[PDB]
Amino acid sequence: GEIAQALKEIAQALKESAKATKESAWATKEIAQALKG
Amino acid sequence: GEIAQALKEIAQALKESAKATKESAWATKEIAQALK
Amino acid sequence: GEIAQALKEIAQALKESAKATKESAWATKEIAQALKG
Amino acid sequence: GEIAQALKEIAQALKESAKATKESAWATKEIAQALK
Amino acid sequence: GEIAQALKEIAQALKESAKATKESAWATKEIAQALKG
Amino acid sequence: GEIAQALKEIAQALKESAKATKESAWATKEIAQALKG
Repeated sequence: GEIAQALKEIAQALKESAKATKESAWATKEIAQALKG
Repeated sequence: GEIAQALKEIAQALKESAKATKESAWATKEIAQALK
Repeated sequence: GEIAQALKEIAQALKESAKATKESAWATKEIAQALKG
Repeated sequence: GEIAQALKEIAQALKESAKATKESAWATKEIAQALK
Repeated sequence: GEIAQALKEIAQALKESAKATKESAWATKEIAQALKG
Repeated sequence: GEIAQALKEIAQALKESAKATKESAWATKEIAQALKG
């Protein structure tokens, strides 16, 4: 109940964080490419 | 209980971290766009 | 217990990480603003 | 169970995040190298 | 035992990650300061 | 078994993430140093 619910909230937050980390990684690659020329 | 309470604190910290990671990603996209 | 104690340490590390991620996000926004002009 | 299932989802999200963090680290190293 | 042990390893990895995130945040602030000036 | 196994996978992913975060922090420090002069 309480434990399962907290774990579901943790899972959801980590999914959102993973998506944002992916988007950030792509942008960082674009920065590297722009600075290389 | 003690386990449930710790897990709620973990959930809250991860929610805050997810929000900050999103804001960082948006700003990094803006940097990429400015440099392109 | 041992499980509760480990979870408290996890909570504390995640709180510290969240604070640092927020500070980093703010600085990244400032970089974006400086590069936009 | 419900607990096991949530933990499997947590594991999967963290695997994806670890991969992205690695890719980001490599790109950040390339930025450092470009700037000198 | 197995659960407690895994949780201790998780705690340790998160402590290391938090320290590195803090150091990164400081460096990002320095980047922002350099680009503002 | 299932809970312990998921926790071991979580531990392993977090170890990998910590290593990458450390490498990223070092590179960010190098960027700060390059931009400072």
